[PDB]
Amino acid sequence: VINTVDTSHEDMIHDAQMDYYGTRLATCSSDRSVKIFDVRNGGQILIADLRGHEGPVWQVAWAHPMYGNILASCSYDRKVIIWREENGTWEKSHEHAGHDSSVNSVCWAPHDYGLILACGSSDGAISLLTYTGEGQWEVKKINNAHTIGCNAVSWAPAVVNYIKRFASGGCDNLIKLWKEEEDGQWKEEQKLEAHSDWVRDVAWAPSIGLPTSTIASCSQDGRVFIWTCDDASSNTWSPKLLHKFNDVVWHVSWSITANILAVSGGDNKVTLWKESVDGQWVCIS
Amino acid sequence: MFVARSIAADHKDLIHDVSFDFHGRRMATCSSDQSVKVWDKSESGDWHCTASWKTHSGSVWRVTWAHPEFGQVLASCSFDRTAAVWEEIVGGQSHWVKRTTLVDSRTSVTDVKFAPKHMGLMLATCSADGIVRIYEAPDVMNLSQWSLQHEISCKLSCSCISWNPSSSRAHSPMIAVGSDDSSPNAMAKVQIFEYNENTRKYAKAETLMTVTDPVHDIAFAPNLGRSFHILAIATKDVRIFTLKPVGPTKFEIHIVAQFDNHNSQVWRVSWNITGTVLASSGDDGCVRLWKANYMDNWKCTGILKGN
Amino acid sequence: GEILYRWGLREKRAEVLKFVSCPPDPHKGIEFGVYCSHCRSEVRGTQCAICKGFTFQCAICHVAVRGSSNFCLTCGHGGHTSHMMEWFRTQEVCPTGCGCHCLLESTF
Ligand SMILES: [Zn+2]
Ligand SMILES: [Zn+2]
Ligand SMILES: [Zn+2]
Repeated sequence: VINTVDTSHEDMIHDAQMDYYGTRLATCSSDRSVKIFDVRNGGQILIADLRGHEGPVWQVAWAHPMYGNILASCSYDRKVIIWREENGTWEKSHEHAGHDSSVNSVCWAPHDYGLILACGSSDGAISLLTYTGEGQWEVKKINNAHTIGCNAVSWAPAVVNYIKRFASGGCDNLIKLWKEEEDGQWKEEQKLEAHSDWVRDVAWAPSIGLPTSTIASCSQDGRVFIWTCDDASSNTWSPKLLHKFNDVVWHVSWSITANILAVSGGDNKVTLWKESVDGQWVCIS
Repeated sequence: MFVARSIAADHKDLIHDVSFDFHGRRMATCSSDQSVKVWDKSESGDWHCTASWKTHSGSVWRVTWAHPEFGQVLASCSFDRTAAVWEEIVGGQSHWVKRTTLVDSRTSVTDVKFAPKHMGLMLATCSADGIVRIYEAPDVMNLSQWSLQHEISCKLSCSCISWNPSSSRAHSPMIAVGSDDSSPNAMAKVQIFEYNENTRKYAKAETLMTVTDPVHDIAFAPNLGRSFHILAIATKDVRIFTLKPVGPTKFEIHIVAQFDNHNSQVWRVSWNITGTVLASSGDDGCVRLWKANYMDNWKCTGILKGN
Repeated sequence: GEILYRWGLREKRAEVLKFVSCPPDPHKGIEFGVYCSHCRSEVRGTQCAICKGFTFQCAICHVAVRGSSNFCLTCGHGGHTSHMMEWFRTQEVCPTGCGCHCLLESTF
């Protein structure tokens, strides 16, 4: 069934992500506060509340438990507020000031190659920061990548070194894939441009072992294209629009084993657009 | 105050030798069929056989258990000029495998026993030729390889010898060699062999001239005391002697007890860690138990028949 | 396996990843050696290399311990796993008699 949780915040909630097992349904709003609420056994308890930002908070993303119970908060104040829970209490642990504009989104690396909370700087670049242990986190930034600023950073899944990879997008009406080189400095490898308007969210689909990679890109024009590459060396993303959103497509999230692409737009509605046998995608909501 | 009981034990006929374990739940028997069997006492107390396997072509002379500090190990001595070291391994039924053996002796081995725990996992064997060789394998984790640490000749027919319980490094080690020669001339049926730490050798500390009668077995109890210990001789007349330590350190040997209630040649002797009981089994076929009293006087305490 | 782990069946993921082929990829980090029981040498393994004997003796049974073993990092004593579970189910002090309250000195 469905369990309803009251946000009880002075401002509208604008983000949400649950725990890996799922017990800790976090909420973030523009009230300069992101909190933690436990949801076990169909409950709603304000287990812990945090308040350490300056203005709105747009995103909240989690960590793999193998590196501990760690959150990640993005705020308009051009800062990242990492919160940990130690000894049953929540407390701030880190901060950054490496961005000249409001941080758009922050998403975590896949755990198989360490901890990296990559975030974008909404002027021309991003900020990749990998904790080096003993409270040492180092920020390595891009150099004038996006035209007006990246919007969402999507993390490529692991492959059989490690060949780090991720994708990003912004209001440049294009989506670009960014590949980290062996020397350690990221070098661009491809560029895709099909969105008639600003691109809001880019999502990378998780992998199960098949020889394919899929990306779902939202945009201000309302196009939800499932960019696919049937070969591991072709690098030829073949787009295929799935729907015509009336307003700007806001979010895009994929399923546990890459089945359903969740989308929410300006209609205050959620469409569970799942593909079909004939290659089309039809909403089953 | 003697109580005798009978338990449900499945066996064909008389066996060669038997042993037990400090845990109280493990026991072993070697039958005349040149096969090695193990019977384990259950939690309810019932003794359950766990293994049965042949040992060697020669008849199994004697069986000696090992110290729990070194692992589940059993020692076998064969009348075929060979000694067998077999270790039980369970993959869960057990499977006993002779991970090592010792056949350096040209003639049949009379007996072999485990040495003191304070000298490492070392053991010795004495054959009928009067030669006893002590082999000490440094590899506690690997029982396959054995190194012949020492060899000693008693110059008399050796049948049953027991290493002295002097284990602590605060003193020196000693070993008591027995004999069963039927020489018409009288001689020392026993001798005291103590290892010299400085000389790295064992020398005849003293030859027990007090024993000339045929001796079947030698038993010296564990000390666990203060001053010294005593030993026993299994012969026609059982006698107990106390050593009073003064090269090898001189000791004053004097009779502490003398019992002949069996009126036969004593074959096997009982064991008593407490030290207040000195019991032995004579050839009369009736179990003889004797113990010290409040007057520090050894006297017969219990008696039972073999049946 | 990484779906089962999220579900909450840590045993089941172990059974599934039993059948992977490519090594276990051993971890490199801090290792726990043992002072030997006879010659007091630091030996990294089940048996010493000088006296070739057992290096760890049980503080409860006073027998060689080879399988599962628990220890505290404070008082430097350990023993058999079941034996320490039995001993610490009731007591709050070191059956090695050193006075180290391991229940609070090793629960980190
Ligand atoms: Zn050692
Ligand atoms: Zn133990
Ligand atoms: Zn301790």
